[PDB]
Amino acid sequence: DSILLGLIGQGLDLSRTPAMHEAEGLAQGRATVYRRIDTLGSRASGQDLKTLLDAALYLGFNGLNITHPYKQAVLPLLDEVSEQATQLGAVNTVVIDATGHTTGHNTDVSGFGRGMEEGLPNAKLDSVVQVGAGGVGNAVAYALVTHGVQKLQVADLDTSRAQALADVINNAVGREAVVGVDARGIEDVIAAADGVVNATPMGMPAHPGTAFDVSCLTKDHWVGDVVYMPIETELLKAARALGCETLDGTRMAIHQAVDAFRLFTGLEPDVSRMRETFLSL
Amino acid sequence: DSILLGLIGQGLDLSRTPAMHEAEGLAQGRATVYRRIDTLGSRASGQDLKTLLDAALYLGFNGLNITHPYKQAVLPLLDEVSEQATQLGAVNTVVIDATGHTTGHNTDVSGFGRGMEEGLPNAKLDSVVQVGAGGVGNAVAYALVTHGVQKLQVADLDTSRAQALADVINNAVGREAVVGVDARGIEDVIAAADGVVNATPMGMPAHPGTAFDVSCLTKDHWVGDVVYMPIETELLKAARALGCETLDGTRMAIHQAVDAFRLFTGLEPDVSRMRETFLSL
Repeated sequence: DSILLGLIGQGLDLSRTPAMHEAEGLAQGRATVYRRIDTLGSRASGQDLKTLLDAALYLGFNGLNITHPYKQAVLPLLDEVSEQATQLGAVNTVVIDATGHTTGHNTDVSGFGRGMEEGLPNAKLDSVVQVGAGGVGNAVAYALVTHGVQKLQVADLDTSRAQALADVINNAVGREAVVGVDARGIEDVIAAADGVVNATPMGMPAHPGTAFDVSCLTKDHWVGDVVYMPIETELLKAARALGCETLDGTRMAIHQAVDAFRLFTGLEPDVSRMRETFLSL
Repeated sequence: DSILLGLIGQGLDLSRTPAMHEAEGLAQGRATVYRRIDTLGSRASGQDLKTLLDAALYLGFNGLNITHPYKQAVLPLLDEVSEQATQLGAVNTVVIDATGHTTGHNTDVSGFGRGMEEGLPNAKLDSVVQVGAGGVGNAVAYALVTHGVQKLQVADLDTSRAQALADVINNAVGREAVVGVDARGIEDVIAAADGVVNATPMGMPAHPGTAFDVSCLTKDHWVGDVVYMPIETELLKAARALGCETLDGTRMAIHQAVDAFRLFTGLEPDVSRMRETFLSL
């Protein structure tokens, strides 16, 4: 039976997610279409999230991903939501069952967590700094503290954003795992930490540079980056030069799709194939 | 680029159209999903036609087919309608362009016409009787009189339905091509005609039998049938026994999809492949 999926969000032209799902469905013998549903684009602009979700239900979609700015807004519209997505307050994956009812999940969390396992298997996790509370920073922080990080300091230009994220995560896990810290002087905090993750767009071609002064890194740090365009960000280059273990941004981006594909289809995805597709774009 | 299509109508479980489009898209190197959008089914029940059409636009469909009960209702909702579909007052094919605008066509007409060319190439067309004005009977009648039939007599249980169809067709072609005739005593009219087409559901397993007494046929008649479940209807069996040339119902059903696929995709469909898919279900 053919598989029909889509992604509801804004500014979706460069998403690698549609190609990953289309190729893997086909590799498993199932014709698969995965449509961008971009509310800045030529088809869905100006439509409400509920309209688009309902449309997917009526027209036989088997699942959706959800991205900015709808990952929090979508929760109340869904029939069921996983406890993890419920506690984070964000859903990136919606499974649509035969009768058009919906279950929300968050594979950004599971995907980053898998990335940590795959790419940082020996990393010291006692104390970690995350720079950036926006984008997928919420899922990243949640994954960090549920995959071994004892103390996470989250810095954002907007201190209130970092504190809000800290409160959400701490409530979800039931301990004071996360503390908001000032972005100014974050270098000193990183220097004392075991690892640091960039969750800002810094490093992308339209946001060149690094979110902090990389001279504060030492060889003993590990460094992670959410940015995967480019794969080798200035931050990760600087970390690698020192001999730091690194976690690049492709791992989360691939694994969120691996986990979503499994949820959408009940098939076991081939990670290496989905990684190949991801890198080919 | 992957292709996304659907069919809006009621009672669509046994449609062979989705499989034909999915297989041909894939045969041409394009992952293709074709969804039933059945307003008696588990996803789209109770939704208005406009809601479903708009949904297709927003979620990136490249085209739709339309069937009962929406082929006339859909016209005013479309941005452009072919002159042929306009004159018949019925659309079965909607091409959705990049900006989400719509062009209506009728490939039931073109499909039956192609069936006549392919299956009745030597047939005498001066005088033809069509039994049934419902279902695709409107498209069939239009095709008949635009592909060489000089006089078409359309009989229906509901005489007003046959007369309404006659008026539509005559207006479309600009001559008195069609006349409504009584269903009672239709045997005498058929006996005097060159050919007869069944456009009722008679012959299907839930409507067994024939729409008229086949003893009125002679070897010189040709006989056509809209029914393709079964392919060899009691009517067509009786015609074949006499040595009549016959036109079975698979030709229209396949060619409407051939022509729609070309319209949806700009690709030249392989008729033999689509016929193979059709017969395999």
